[PDB]
Amino acid sequence: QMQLVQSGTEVKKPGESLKISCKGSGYGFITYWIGWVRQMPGKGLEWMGIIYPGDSETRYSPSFQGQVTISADKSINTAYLQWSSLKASDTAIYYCAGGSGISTPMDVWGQGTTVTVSSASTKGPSVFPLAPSSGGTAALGCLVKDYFPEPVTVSWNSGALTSGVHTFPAVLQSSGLYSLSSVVTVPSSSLGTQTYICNVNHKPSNTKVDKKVEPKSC
Amino acid sequence: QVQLVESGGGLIQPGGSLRLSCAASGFTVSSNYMSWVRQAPGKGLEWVSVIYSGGSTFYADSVKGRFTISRDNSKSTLYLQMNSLRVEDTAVYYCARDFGDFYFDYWGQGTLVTVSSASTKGPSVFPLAPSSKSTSGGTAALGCLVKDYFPEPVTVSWNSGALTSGVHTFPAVLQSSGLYSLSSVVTVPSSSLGTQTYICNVNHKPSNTKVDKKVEPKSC
Amino acid sequence: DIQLTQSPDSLAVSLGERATINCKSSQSVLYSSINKNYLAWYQQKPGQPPKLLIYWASTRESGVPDRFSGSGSGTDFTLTISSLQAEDVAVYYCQQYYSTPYTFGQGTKVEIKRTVAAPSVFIFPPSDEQLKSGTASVVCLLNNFYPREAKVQWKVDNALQSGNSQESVTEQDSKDSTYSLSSTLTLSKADYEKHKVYACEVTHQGLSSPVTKSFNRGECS
Amino acid sequence: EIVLTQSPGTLSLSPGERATLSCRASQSVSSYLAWYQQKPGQAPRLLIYGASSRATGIPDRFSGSGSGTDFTLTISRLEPEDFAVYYCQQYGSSPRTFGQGTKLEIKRTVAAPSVFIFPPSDEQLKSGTASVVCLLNNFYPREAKVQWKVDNALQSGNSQESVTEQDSKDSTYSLSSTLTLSKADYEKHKVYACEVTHQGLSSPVTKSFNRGE
Amino acid sequence: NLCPFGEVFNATRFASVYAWNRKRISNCVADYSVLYNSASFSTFKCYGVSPTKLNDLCFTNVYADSFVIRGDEVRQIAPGQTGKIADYNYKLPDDFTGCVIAWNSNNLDSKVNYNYLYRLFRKSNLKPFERDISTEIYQAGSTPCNGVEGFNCYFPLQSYGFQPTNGVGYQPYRVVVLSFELLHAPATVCGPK
Ligand SMILES: *[C@@H]1O[C@H](CO)[C@@H](O[C@@H]2O[C@H](CO)[C@@H](O[C@@H]3O[C@H](CO)[C@@H](O)[C@H](O)[C@@H]3O)[C@H](O)[C@H]2NC(C)=O)[C@H](O)[C@H]1NC(C)=O
Repeated sequence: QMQLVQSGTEVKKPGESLKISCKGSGYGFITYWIGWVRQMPGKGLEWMGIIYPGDSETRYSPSFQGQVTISADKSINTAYLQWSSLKASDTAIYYCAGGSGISTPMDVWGQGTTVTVSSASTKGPSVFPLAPSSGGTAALGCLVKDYFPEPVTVSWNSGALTSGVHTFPAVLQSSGLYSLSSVVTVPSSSLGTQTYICNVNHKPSNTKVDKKVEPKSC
Repeated sequence: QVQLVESGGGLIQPGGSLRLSCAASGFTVSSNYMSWVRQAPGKGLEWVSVIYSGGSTFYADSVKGRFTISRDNSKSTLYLQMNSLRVEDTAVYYCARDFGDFYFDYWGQGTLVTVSSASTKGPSVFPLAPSSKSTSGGTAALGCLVKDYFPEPVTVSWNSGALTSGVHTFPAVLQSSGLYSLSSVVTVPSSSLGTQTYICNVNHKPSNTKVDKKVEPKSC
Repeated sequence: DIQLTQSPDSLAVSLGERATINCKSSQSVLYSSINKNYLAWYQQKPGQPPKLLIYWASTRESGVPDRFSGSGSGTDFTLTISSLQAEDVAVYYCQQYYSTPYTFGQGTKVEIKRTVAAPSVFIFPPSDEQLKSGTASVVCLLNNFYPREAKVQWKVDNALQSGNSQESVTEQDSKDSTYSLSSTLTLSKADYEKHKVYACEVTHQGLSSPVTKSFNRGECS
Repeated sequence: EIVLTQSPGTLSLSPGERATLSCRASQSVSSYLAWYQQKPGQAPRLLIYGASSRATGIPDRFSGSGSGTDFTLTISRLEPEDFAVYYCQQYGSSPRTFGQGTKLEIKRTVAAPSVFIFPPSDEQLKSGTASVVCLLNNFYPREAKVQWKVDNALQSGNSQESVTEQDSKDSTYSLSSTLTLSKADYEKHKVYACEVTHQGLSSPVTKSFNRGE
Repeated sequence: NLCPFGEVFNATRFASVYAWNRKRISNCVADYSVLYNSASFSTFKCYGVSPTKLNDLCFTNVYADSFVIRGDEVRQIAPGQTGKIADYNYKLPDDFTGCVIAWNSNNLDSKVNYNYLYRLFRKSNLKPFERDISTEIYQAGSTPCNGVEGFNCYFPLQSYGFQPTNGVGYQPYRVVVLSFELLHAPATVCGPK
């Protein structure tokens, strides 16, 4: 059995070109047709097209013909999917999949390549404390606002506190920036004695921010 | 005795359509590979399309999607339908018997296709009158100037085909005007000046113009 | 060419009970040469790529547990999960590979149906560190509820807000089968200072009446 | 797309000598190559196929050689209509492609042109345009110099030349140079002269006429 | 009772595509693991079924066709193709299910210089899985040939010029087409399970 491994995350401005790759490794690859599947955020899968690397026979879906180009380098067992001019609507995750013939299901799947297309530029997040105000079990949290691109990571007490933690999915605000929240529930008994710190890491902007969340003075 | 005769060529606007036909004899069209090959003015040969003995058809990338080759066994004729024509298609098109998609052992005479937006214009024909200087015991020259016509071609002969040797009809030249001009001259003994009468016959069929022009020695 | 319609779009099953998903084809996909339907069923868990469950509409890919079954033929097929387990929460797709272009179903989301659990509501005013920034964000959190449908409305001096709030939901928790949600109201420092009462009103199946959590700007809440 | 380059662009040889054309290929077609001869105004004629085989009716003086990427065509004893353009064509891989041709010209003895000049018709004069024509007939070699002189002033930029292809039993060339201008500017001048320089003449040859005589 | 794929794939000499070879596989247990797990093939194109899931399914009969063509033409051994080979030598149906396996054999079928033939001329296309081994002089004109080559009378077959220094497209490729029949009769060809 064989495995497909795709290229890494892409973040591009509208109008630039992009070529993502998908390399197969293992036994039986000579028999494999490699298709491409699009999944836009929160929606379902769309079959884009398929190629046979041995002779680069390509079949596109009518909704994608002329929009993208599906190619292959057979000497390195790699398929390629590329746009010459990206639009913001191309923001999605692209999976490469493999079936051991045409008109056969896709047995093998890549891990996916996340492509963001946005006019926004790299900006690190601002971390604000959602201080505990509460009812019997004392929820608190952190507000990680106005960053681009995805993703950020949020840990509590440098990774020690995980029980009761909810780090919400980021939402895309109309400014083109992302904003996220992470909350945790702890015994109100412990609010005066134990200290709680949230650690936000945004590697695209190389930003590490540790912020303390404590009952507000007022 | 193989014969191949093309027809259907002429002037056509860009984006328009034409249908070239090739009447064939001496072999069975239904059982032979046949091909259209084109030659731009004064340039090389370009294979355009092929129909196989079994019916399969193939096209050059430059015309794929716009051209369609076909055949009729009942009429023993080969057709090339040309759609969405571009100026780059302007050429003489040759019908050719094809030896198994390898080489073209018999060719037709060709038919000329001019893709353009310019309008057809018939020529004006003027005399190039012979010398009064001549040499009265030597050789003189006279001729016809066929100016300001479009598109190609024009046919010129002398005394309704009776006069052929010593005849030089020069290739046409594209003027600044976008129109073509041409001249055709004849060499004669000098004192045939007043024994014979020379008139040139000029036919430009894209215009349906035909003119028979007398060229006499000038009045002194 | 060929189109697939799944039904339903969402499905809530108890642990150990049976889940059924239907897929209707625009056009019969059965080569009667081989007498096989060219229909496949895929499973996709949150964050993970699709995984092939069933092919030829009933034959199970290797490694897939025997609780997944494929049935039907012609234009109508069904995927069945015998005794739904927690690790089966996912979106399930049908796909035809009878001819190119391949086409997918729209997808059917399958979650655990547990007993109704009311949310716990909390409200957080904007930090003064953010009030120095020029904007103000009020956060209202609904924790550990089921089902997922919940109504969260913001009221600024009892004026209903629109267009200035965004909310987010977690994936269904693997242990207790519950959801959490956070709604964020964002408005300028200027607009924030022009009002006193900020309220978050929540309506859910597990609550007998809507619950309101509010605070007055400035006063210690 | 297999590109075929023929060498050289032109060749000028005498009757009796033997000519060798070359064709080289972007990839190797292995023998799948043919040679065609095309005379002016006529269609191509099949000369050789399989890189070695003469077509029917082709005399033995034509011979084909080579394979791989390099092929040669040889004519053994050149005769007065062997003079045309010659194309190589591959049929190893699709699409079939030709070379861009090499033109074969004659080399006969030098012959001086006979020069004539024609004033414009008056029919064309009333038309508002004047065309004066100079004719250089039946010379070799092709290269000649035609110089228009109007009132002894060298004219440039309003004349056009036209050359015939080799008449193929005298092997000659002939050339026409026509000067076009207004009737206003035509009547602005008196003497119109054509001066011809060529290999076959000791000195330039001039033919003239005055306007209105 | 193992199915004899080896005497087809590993045959020392292959057939010419105009007279392509066909082996009828029946009443045996077939191991396709030796096929799809090998690294000897340039192309392995399967239609309607995948070779990895035949190890658990059964057919009435299997047919293994074999022949040598040039690489340029391996494109044509596929449903919905046209060209000299697909039209006059070997034709696969549009509803074909099965595999087309092909590999380079320049070291075995090229010397210094050939032996393989293909049909150049045929008045009509072949039906799927038709084999025409005629050598009748092809009559391209109205006048009958009476068995002598000449004008309008061509020999229908032509030899490949297989030579080891050609480009890879011009080099010989050995091709094996596996087709699977499943009429409603006893199924005799089976995977190991
Ligand atoms: C046609 O002949 C070739 C020989 O050129 C056959 O290939 C050999 O087939 C055997 C299968 O019995 C392969 O064996 C396996 O080897 C691996 C190590 O690579 C080992 O781990 C396995 O347990 C097994 O023993 C062998 O590798 C293979 N050799 C080559 C060079 O491919 C081929 O099977 C014949 N074809 C048919 C259809 O029988």
